[PDB]
Amino acid sequence: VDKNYTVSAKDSAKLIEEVRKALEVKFEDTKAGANVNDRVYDIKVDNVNLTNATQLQNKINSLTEGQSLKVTIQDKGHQVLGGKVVDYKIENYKTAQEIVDAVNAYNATLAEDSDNKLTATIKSTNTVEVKRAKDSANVITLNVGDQHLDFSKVITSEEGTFEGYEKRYSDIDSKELHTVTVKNADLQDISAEELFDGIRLTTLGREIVNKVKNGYALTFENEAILTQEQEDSDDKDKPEKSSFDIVLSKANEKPETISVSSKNHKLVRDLHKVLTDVKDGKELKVEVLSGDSRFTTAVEVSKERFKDGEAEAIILVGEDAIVDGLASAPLASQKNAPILLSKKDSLPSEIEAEILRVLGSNLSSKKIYIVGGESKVSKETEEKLSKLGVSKVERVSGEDRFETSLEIAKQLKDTFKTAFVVGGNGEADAMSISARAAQFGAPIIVTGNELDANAEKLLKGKELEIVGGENSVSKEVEDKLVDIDLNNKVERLAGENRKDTNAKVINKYYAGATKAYVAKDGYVGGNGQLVDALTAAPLAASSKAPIVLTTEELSKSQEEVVELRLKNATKLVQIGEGIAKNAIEKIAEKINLFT
Ligand SMILES: [Cl-]
Repeated sequence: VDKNYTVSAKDSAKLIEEVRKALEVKFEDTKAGANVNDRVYDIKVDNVNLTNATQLQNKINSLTEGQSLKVTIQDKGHQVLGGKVVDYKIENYKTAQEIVDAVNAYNATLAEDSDNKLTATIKSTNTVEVKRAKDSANVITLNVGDQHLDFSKVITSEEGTFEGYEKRYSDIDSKELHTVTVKNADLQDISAEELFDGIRLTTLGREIVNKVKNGYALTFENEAILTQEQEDSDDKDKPEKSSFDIVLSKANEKPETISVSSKNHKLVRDLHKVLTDVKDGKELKVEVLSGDSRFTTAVEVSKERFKDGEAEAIILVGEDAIVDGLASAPLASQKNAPILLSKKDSLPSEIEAEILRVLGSNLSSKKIYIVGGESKVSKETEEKLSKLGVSKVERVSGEDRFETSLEIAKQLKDTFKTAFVVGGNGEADAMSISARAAQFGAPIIVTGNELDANAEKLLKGKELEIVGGENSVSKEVEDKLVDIDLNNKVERLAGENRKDTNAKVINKYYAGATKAYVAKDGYVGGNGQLVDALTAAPLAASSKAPIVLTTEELSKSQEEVVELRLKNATKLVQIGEGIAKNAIEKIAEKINLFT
């Protein structure tokens, strides 16, 4: 057992019996100065000699939150010779000249002057003769490989009276001081990847961000991160892992320390940069707002948009109601309400819980709008909601989507100068204009093959824009729009596919934006995956920022517009999960987001 580490007080059982056993090792025979039965391990607690394992145990238990102590164990040098642990080792002369060297020390370093002075002569490569300088008697021949002798210990055995010399057993030097730090705290040893993938924090990564906002100060320790130059100059003799300790603390609370490392030095340097931002409270360059489902992602957008009790209303749509939802963006932005989601036959607890949080104590003066028919949100969920006590659960709906959009449209203030027209089958093209519309009170009118009379009545006199190709919004509807348009002109934003449409909306409206949001485009798992995009559009509207729609890599058309329009973006916010890291990297690269 040989190493210096840290354990928590709670999991220190193993160290304590480790010490109990080591305290039993004693010297059975000593020749270099120790005492028989002396312990062979020198063990201390904050440099105080350990009386027994139970005092270790009591010191560890008396540690309050955050406090730590160190145990030092050091072998004083021992070995087993013939079944007995000893403090000594037998050393032998290794060359002829070692022998004469010893004689020289005894003569000058010990004796001095002359009387007991000895003399040695090398006689061959591995024998030296030793005798006295005066009488030249008491002659011995030492060979290389013979045990060291003490010339101060003459063996005058009185069987008459003769000479002789005794041996020098030597000390086994102390080995090395190992330290175990014991902390009353929660400790973790994890790879850096578990917390951060290269550009985004992971869900485990955001738990730390959440603890800081919860009064935990973030502090760093044992920082052993190498600069690109220490990695550039492959001078050898360098570690294969970067590391550091993250410490979270709060008053009356038990701290927590998380040790991270990786074979990826850039990952670690990068992660340490994001955590400095989290500790400094400085807005990150890449933030993910998401949960394990469309319902928990919708709550995370709501937490970003509203502090407790700050929402004036609730917009509730069916979980799969993409058209009612994307059309609901200027409505959620206008009524300062989150777009939350319901099952048709129930309200998940996560959403009910976010309703309470954002309406707060004055819910009595606020409203809950349910968009869509009972085919999206049943009559029964509507009555469970009437049990709350909000000013009013008002349903905004019609016989179909076309009709529902005009109803949403009517809940907006008529003081708007812009309106958008999209097809009942164009949700993947349409979603691209939700933030812009939410950002300007512009309704989003959804139409079938021919424009309804009420639709024409709401847009007659205002400036209109079409989003979708002629197969979504017929060229006939277009002709009727140019007719009711103010300047007798209606532009159409329409790419070959939904990523080209998203690129045209971004090219047209977002020059100068200081943020970019990104969400799945519906190409993995179908159009229902556009729900993330629709819960975030009022959020992107509040930031005057666009939503890039992508699941895998950007199209070239998107890559080019981002490069022209979003050079001022100083933040990339990802909504939801399942977006390739490469598209986020591509986006970061084009807008020059880093360093
Ligand atoms: Cl994040």
